[PDB]
Amino acid sequence: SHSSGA
Amino acid sequence: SGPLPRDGWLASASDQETANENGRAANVLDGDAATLWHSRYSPAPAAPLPHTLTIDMGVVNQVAGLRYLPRFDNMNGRVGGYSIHASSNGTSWNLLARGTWADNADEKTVTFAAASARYIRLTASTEAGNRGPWSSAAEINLLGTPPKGPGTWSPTVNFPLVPAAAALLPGNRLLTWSAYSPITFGGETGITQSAILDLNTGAVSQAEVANTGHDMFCPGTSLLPDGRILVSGGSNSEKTSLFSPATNTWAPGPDMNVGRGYQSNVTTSTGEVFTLGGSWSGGLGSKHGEIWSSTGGWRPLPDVPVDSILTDDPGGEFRSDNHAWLFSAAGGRVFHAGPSREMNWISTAGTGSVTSAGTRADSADAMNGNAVMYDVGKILTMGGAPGYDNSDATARAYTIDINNGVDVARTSDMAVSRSFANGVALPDGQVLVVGGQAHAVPFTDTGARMAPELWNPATEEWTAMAPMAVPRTYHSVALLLADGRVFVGGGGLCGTCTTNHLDGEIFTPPYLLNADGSARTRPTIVDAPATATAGSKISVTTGSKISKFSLMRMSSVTHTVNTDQRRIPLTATGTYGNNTATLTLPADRGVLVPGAYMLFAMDGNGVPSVATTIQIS
Ligand SMILES: OC[C@H]1O[C@@H](O)[C@H](O)[C@@H](O)[C@H]1O
Ligand SMILES: [Ca+2]
Repeated sequence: SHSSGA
Repeated sequence: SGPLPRDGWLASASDQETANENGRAANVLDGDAATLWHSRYSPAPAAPLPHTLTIDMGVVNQVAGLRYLPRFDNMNGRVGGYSIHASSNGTSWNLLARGTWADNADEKTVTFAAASARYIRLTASTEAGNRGPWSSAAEINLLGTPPKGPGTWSPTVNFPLVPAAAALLPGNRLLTWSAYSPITFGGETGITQSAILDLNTGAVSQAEVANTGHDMFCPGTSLLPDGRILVSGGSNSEKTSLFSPATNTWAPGPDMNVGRGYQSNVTTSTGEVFTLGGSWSGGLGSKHGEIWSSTGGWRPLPDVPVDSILTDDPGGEFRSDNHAWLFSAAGGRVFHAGPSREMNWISTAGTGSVTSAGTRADSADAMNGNAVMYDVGKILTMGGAPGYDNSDATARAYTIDINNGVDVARTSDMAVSRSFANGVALPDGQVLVVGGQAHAVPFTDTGARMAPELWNPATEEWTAMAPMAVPRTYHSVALLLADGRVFVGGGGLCGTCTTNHLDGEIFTPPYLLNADGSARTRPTIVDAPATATAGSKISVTTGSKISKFSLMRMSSVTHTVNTDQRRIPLTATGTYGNNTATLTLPADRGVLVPGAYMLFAMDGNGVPSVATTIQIS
């Protein structure tokens, strides 16, 4: 997966 | 089990938050650990447990497990008690597993006995900390194995551009092109990136075409009697360019009377090229009929007005005149089948004329659907959406018979709805549908349909084929090859976007395979004429006794439009020679439209030979 952040 | 690929998967739910954060079901499929499905909590009252999340896979996979990835930001909505259901048909459901997950941030896994399913439903019964009436998920994966067969796919084939337009050349080569750029478009730069794939060796030659001052993105295409390919309009909306397969180069043609883009071009019984519509470029509206001849260039047909072909597109004439379903018909006429509800007969003599053909039964407008001529005067239409943009696609299919009349009937729905798909007439009379998506948004891969389907006129049923690996939505192409396989490529062409596909794959249809997956022994053509005349008797030698042949006109294709292909089945008469037969070509050039054809021998099991090229005058 990946992440865009919060 | 490894995880299944999720291209084309669509997630829906009982309830979801959108007011206080982005809690859409679709966030479980995007691959981002930061985006969630959250149950609806605002306004009060929050939606109560249980909550459900359903996944439509687009295909009947084998499912053996599920992976749940919780949010990482807090604990709210971590699933505790869970249930897993599966359906193959959508209506009947079956429990495969039921359990509880511990209250932590660890990705959870559940495995069960393999089950055939298109749909998987996760019911959340409890919130693992009983903190509130909430369910949430960052990601959902599924374990198992995809269908193999019927048919088979090649590995992907590298291209140096997104192949967004394509044409079949003799010698088993495929011309493709994009725009001024391999991966984007715009302006009117008068340059087109091209690439020819050699189907024998897998080699690709790349050529920038600048000599004709034409960026040939978004045009009309057709095959001329003499072998050339005429390409008009697009980013340079007034230009005409002709490709010669002898020289493999382009030559400037004369300008159209009005520029156009996203129009439809169709070679007529006389080898002239008729064109109608196309407001994508060159101005909005008034994109009336024209016709090209090699001696006189483009002449206007002011009594062929565009009004007759316009859909009720919400975008107006910018879209509503796009991609008409145009066909050469017996007698030298042109038939308009759609995508508008309204169908027409077009005549090209003089200033031209349009006669209404009545509607296409009860079809809605079918923009970006396909129309395919699978026999003499017989067409199959399928897919499309009432709108070009942000519009629900249909699964409906309608047959149209234009032999001595117009007779429309609704046939079987496809197993999936499609817009942006491609249609391919196959030599056995069946029609392959490839690609598309569930909801038409140009430049997306969301809801891509990954499994082609095959329509058999004999029973009017659709059968799902083994799925492909790359989504093929907007700016994709597919077409028949001379060995009887089908090329599929393209998709995207949107610059810094993440949905460019600079590749293709090649589909081997079921008719070439044994039950065991070994290659079927094929009939062979030993001798045949390289040229012929409409109305001629011709002589063909096969390597075994054959009585059915198919003349399949060669294709050009872009933006879902292919006016070139058509199947003309011929019955062989036996002669005195060793598996040598007579075929009689139809005399009517409205039906036997002049141009390059692939001649196929059809064996008694309906396995086809490799075709040979015959140029018909
Ligand atoms: O009140 C319900 C909401 O509570 C917030 O704290 C949380 O960040 C949201 O994802 C949702 O759980
Ligand atoms: Ca996510």
